[PDB]
Amino acid sequence: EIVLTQSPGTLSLSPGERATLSCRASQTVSSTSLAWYQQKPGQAPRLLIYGASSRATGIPDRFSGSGSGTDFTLTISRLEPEDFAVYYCQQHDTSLTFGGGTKVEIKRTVAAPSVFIFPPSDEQLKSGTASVVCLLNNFYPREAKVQWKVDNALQSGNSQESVTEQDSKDSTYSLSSTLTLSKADYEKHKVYACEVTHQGLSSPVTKSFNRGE
Amino acid sequence: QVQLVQSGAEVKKPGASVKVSCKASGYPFTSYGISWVRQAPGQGLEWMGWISTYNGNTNYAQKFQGRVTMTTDTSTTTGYMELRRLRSDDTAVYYCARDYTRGAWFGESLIGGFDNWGQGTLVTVSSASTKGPSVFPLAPSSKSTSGGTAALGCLVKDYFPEPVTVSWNSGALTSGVHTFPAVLQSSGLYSLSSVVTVPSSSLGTQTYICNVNHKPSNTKVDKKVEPKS
Ligand SMILES: COCCO[C@@H](C)CO[C@@H](C)CO[C@H](C)CO[C@H](C)CO[C@@H](C)CO[C@@H](C)CO[C@H](C)CO[C@H](C)COC[C@@H](C)N
Repeated sequence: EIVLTQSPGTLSLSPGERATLSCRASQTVSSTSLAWYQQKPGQAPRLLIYGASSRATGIPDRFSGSGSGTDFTLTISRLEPEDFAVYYCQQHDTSLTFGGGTKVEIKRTVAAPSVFIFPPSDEQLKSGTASVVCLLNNFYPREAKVQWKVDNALQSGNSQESVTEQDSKDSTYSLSSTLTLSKADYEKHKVYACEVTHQGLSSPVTKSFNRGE
Repeated sequence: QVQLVQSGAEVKKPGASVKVSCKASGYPFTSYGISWVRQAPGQGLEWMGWISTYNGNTNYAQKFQGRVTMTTDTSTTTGYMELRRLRSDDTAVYYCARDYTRGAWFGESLIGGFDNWGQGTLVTVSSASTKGPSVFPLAPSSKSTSGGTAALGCLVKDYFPEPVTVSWNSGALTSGVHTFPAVLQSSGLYSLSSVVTVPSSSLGTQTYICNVNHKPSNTKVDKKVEPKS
């Protein structure tokens, strides 16, 4: 098979700049059999470029493809707000293979997260389960670090986090890490804290609460 | 003219099968092939196979050979895709598209791609059964106060399957609300949280309540989030 590798996995550019998306192939791919696709969030993919360089019907002139052999490049001359999506390259020279995809992210000024922590409700404690939630609200870039510390002991393998999509208004991200423990294990300790490390923070922020207070 | 309407969402047990339909219209149906692509939640596109609407020849991907069977009904201009022996990692959105990469008559290589796509079919494979969500309040306090802003939310925990809709004050509080994508717990049940930032001055006077709706279990929960002491 012919493996298509797209780099980078995420491209962070501000609206208005020119975007260049690469699609390297493991073998020489015929120029007439390489296609580019766009997938907006929550929609089906849409054919952008066909035959490496020819654009499909209804595609703006800012989209253009180039390259031959193993190196191919999709170019967006001016990034529009609707142009921020994921782009896949596809070849059918030998069988058929899609690329890894390249998410074009809106590049924003660095924004520090507003860290909040929520103790497990007594309604949930009555069911023999305690869930502690650490909230990271509105931050850029997406990369962050959340560590759960229970009585200074680092927690690992017992928490799940979730990140929202890039906000359509301020182009920011939000994270929600949920530490799940049994009611018995929850009542064995006192201090519950999540340490948040981000680029917008000069030092990692720690929001804590003592159980029973 | 060209439209591709797919069948509704499916929820199947591991080991079972699922058949997805692809109703085509607006173009000579037997002149174009039909390709099928699936997309796991969060992952990229994955080609499944190609079928000629003329002779019926199929070219499946090696990953799905033996489990997938694509058929077309020329009398109804409908393409089908059956995937048997479903496993948990088969949970994905299955798309169908009008193919212009291989000739439907002679199998020649074409200068084109997948022009028109379908709306997609979400197939969820899990051994879990339908269960209503337990809504717990994320009560605010001084720990959830960054300046004058306070944060409070709801914990939609332990439910199956997707989705759930969360609104605040019957949908009147939308600005500053973040409903996070659900995480799949080890128990097979989903769980998410929906938070909202509000001024700390309004914690004592205002009333905040989340409206959690889960249609598969017919569960409607209105949990009031109050600041605890
Ligand atoms: C809007 O939807 C239209 C769907 O097509 C309808 C007309 C219904 O057609 C379906 C039933 C097609 O079912 C079988 C694939 C049709 O097979 C019959 C035997 C072929 O039809 C004959 C009457 C003519 O078919 C031409 C019109 C299309 O066939 C293409 C050209 C294949 O060409 C063969 C392989 C070689 O042609 C010889 C060439 C040198 N003249």
